[PDB]
Amino acid sequence: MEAVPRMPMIWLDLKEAGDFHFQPAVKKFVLKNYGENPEAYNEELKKLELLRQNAVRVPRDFEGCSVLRKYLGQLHYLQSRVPMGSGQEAAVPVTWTEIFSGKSVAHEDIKYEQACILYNLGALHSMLGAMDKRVSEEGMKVSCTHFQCAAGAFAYLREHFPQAYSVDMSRQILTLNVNLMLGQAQECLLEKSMLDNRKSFLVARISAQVVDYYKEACRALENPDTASLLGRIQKDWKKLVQMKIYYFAAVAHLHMGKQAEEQQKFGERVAYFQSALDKLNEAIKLAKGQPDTVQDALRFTMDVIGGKYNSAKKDNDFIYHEAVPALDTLQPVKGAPLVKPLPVNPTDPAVTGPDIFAKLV
Amino acid sequence: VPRMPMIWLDLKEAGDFHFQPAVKKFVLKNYGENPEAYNEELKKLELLRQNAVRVPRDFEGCSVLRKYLGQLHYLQSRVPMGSGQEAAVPVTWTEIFSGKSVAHEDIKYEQACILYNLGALHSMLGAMDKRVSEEGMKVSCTHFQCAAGAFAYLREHFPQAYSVDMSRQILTLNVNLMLGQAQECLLEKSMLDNRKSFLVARISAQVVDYYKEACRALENPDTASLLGRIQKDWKKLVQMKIYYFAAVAHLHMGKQAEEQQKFGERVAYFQSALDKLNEAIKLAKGQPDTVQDALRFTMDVIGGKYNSAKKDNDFIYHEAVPALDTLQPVKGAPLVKPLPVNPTDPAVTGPDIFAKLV
Amino acid sequence: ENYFQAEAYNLDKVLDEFEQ
Repeated sequence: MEAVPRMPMIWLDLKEAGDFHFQPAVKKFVLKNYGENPEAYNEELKKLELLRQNAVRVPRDFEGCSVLRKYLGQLHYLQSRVPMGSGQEAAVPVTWTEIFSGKSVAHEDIKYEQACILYNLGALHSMLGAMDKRVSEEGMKVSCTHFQCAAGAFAYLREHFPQAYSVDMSRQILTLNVNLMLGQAQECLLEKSMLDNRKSFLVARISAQVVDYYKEACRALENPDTASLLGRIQKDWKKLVQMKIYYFAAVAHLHMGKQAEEQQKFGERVAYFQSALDKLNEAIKLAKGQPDTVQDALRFTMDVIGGKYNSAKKDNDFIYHEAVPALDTLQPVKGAPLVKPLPVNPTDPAVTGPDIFAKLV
Repeated sequence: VPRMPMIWLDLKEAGDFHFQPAVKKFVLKNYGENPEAYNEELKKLELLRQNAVRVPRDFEGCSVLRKYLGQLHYLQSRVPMGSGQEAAVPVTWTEIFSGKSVAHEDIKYEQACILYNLGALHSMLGAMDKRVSEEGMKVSCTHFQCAAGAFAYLREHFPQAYSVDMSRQILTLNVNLMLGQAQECLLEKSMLDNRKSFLVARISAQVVDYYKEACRALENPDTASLLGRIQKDWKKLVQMKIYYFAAVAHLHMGKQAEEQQKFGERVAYFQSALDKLNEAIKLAKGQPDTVQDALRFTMDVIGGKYNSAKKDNDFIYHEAVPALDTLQPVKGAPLVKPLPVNPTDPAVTGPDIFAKLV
Repeated sequence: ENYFQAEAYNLDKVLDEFEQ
């Protein structure tokens, strides 16, 4: 399974920004509250303006993630000194396009700007994770980290912005994104554990956790409220995720059979390979109409499993003569979560750089 | 610029938290045989706790508590050690005001007390600096905001008071007290930065607002009986600061009037400032000379400015001295907030200890 | 800072811990 073709990965689109005309409000605030000349802070106002321009049309590359983090941090610094939140003195309209309906959604709340930047940070990470071919050890670790970062941005959004500014950032939808990104992160790590030929029981647990994440993501995709919101996107994701559920369940039992082989449980060995083959055949059924990237991985795995089943059944029938136990007689494989949503500290000075607005207050 | 003394909170004393037996029991049934693989992940947390519960009272002391607080979150994510859960063990800490030992079989009790001590340590580091230089005022201000943030997080995420020192009313007292002192540090900075007199007046008025909030809690009978002597010493300093910074506020309102050539209004504000200061001196009885020296010098400033203002008005300007209700009160300008704690920040927690406890 | 690169590099350590 070292050379198994890599499955395609899902990525989210970035939200697109409207207007955020903070400049008049900051100068209104400094004039009225500080009794100072607002033009003394024009330079701090250029930096944030230039920083926003870069962030709202961020380039889709690794460096773009730092641009979004730095702008996210500077928004926190600005909010600490100028009250631009909901119902506050210096608040101005913040407009962003809700990604699923295309509606313009406006809030006089700087936290709305923060939320959408954080959403795009998670989206951008998902893109960078999905772009890599994951041929080399480096690509698998970089993609895995990208997906954990994407899960971390969506998780932070879910926890610290509980009031959903738009339906694309509701708790249910962000939970879908997190579970999907963790499933894809765990998947990359599974590919790593195989290329390193880790202990077979280890791979089986890692693969079983891939199933668990995708099952939770699939439960949200089957929720009618999510289906009507995502529309055709829900159909595209569900097809791939449901197929992956059975594919990686087959991979798990494939390696459970490898473990049985190592412990000389030769009857148990054929049972797991038989189960792995049945689960894969269901994945193949669910994969009909999907691109060749998917088919090549399934075909490749069918050769592996099919060959191992014939070997195990021939060994048991002519040498070991051990009873083939039913599946329920065997303790199930418990998934091992080795990935997590990586926490975000928006005001970490090491990522935000100097506070643009240190001269205020 | 006068520099008043600052209040700080003592750290809670930790008792026993014998998590090793429960973890080993949990991993044996749920993950099978070998306990030996997990003993070092348990010994690393144990040493982390020993450092945290004997944290040195310095800046990195905060990182030690932060690091341990984060690893506790990682442990709770893998081993169910909350109240009513499989692997819960007794957690014992000393309630700081009564000295009584309080035990809960809940890992969130350990987290709460570590978080409390993080806020207490910040208050100490903020109150230790003499605030002579711009960096000292801002550093202390950050510490007091971090202390407010720790007590606020405790108030929001642990609503069920594990002990009376962490009840909603007492944490609210701590937050307002810490924000008042943070605001006070920025007031001092705004004075040495020569900010506009109207802004200094608003900043000082907000100091009064925070301390009034703290003072109403200190006057609550149930808090007085719980805090004991501490309520006396806090209230004595807070009540004095209420009138002192109300005088500082009206001092600078009178200086704004001077800038706008409302020389009658100028007398009214200086007269009001002097009266408020005299009450602060009434309330400052028995307080250390740091307090007395600050008040004595402020009396020189306000007392002289009142005499000059009244002489000028009586012989030159002859403008009507308005009472006091005719002038819109000063609106406070909050410049400080409880800073987020970020308990699971990888930059401070380091790698997750229990990567084997999956 | 190198948080992203540090996390990606640590994945080897993660699997190593989980293997022992």
